[PDB]
Amino acid sequence: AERGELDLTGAKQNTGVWLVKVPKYLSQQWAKASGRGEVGKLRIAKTQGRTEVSFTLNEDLANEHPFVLQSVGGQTLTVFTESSSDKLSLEGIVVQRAECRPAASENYMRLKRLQIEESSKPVRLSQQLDKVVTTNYKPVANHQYNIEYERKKKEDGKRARADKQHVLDMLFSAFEKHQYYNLKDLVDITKQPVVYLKEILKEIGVQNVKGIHKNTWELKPE
Amino acid sequence: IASACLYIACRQEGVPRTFKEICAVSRISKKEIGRCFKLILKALETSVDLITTGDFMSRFCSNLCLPKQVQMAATHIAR
DNA sequence: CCTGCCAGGTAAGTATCTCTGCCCCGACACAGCCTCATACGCCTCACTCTTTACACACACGG
DNA sequence: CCGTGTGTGTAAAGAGTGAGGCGTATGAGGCTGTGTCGGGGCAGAGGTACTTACCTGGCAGGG
Repeated sequence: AERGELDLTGAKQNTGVWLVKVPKYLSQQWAKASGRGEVGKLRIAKTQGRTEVSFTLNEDLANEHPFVLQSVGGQTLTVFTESSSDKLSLEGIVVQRAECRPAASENYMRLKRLQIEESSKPVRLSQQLDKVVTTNYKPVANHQYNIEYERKKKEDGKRARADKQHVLDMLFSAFEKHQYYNLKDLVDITKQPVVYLKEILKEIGVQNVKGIHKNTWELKPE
Repeated sequence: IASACLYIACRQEGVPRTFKEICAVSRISKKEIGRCFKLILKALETSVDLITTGDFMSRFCSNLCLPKQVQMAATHIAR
């Protein structure tokens, strides 16, 4: 008894099931009914030396499907289910294989022609324009992306030069979080002018050359 | 500078484009094109003939899809 | 306990880039005049389907 | 034969969006100036066929 264990009671019961392939219209009709409780009746006729299997579509559903059996000796097919409760189980072993084919010979192709047309409906293709488009690159005094960036820069304003003591106190607090800091990233934390930050950082901070990437600043005075 | 030079070239060739039309095809704004345009004229010691209403009728009317008769009427009315 | 020439296979050789600091800048305020251009905003107007009210009418049925 | 139970007109609210003009605000332009700061180049480390030649494996002797 485990989550990964597979139940084999169905196999031990020698349960037999049939594997049948059906066309789209038959399945589509069943999907359309949404499982009202019945979609048709399967009729099996066995003669002295032959067997006949066919399916009859429901009259209500419409508003013959002869079945051809196939040999199963070529493969061993078994059905396993994955319950929503995470309890895998083996439904059984397939004992017969069949295929469903339509009864109509030529008039069926008319349905396929519509089906192919339906399948090709969303196939987009180029369109021809009578007139050359004149709505592109319309004259404008300033681009919308540019006024927004200009407004944001104006609203934010230029970074101010704060007193040395406050910058130093904030500068060292940053060093606590990370041993090494990049000048470009350090500027954001301090929110101070690059020249002013470098001047204060130069007095105490030092540059350490790293061959892996580049030379960066050291916030340690020594 | 390239946007302003493009504006000046159109004027020199007799087919002026508006500063807005040049700005539409350029990331640079109209104000910056106009400023570079003045400096380029000073630097080159050159000038551009004043634009007239008839310098834009063919492009504006053709883009609006107006007939030749309407374009001629608009050209006469403005002049 | 080493040492080497030849056949076969292979192989040439020719012919027909990503950051990175860094000095030398634009654009901010803001002053009056001034003309025309561009943007916003706000209330008044329109209208349109969908009820909302209200006097009146009209079977309806046994 | 007079009760009552349902219909109907038609502008009147009731929202439900939608539209349009106007008036105020904004801008752009040189100008001139002054602190400043992001900025933007700026170069810079730093990471198709035939023939001939050459090399390798093998078996052979030699010492």
